[PDB]
Parts: sequence; structure tokens; C-alpha cells
Amino acid sequence: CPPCHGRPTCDSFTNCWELLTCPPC
Repeated sequence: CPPCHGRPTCDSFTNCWELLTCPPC
């Protein structure tokens, strides 16, 4: 599960620094 738009796509703050695990696409 890569970035949903080629950019750090985060639909929250906590998941935005947890983009290493699985970006919310």
C-alpha cells in the first residue's frame, strides 16, 4: 500500500507520521 497520490497521503495526524506502515489509500 504505497502513497495514494505519489505524495504522503494521510487522512489524519497520527497516520501521517505512521505513513511508514501503510499509507491510507
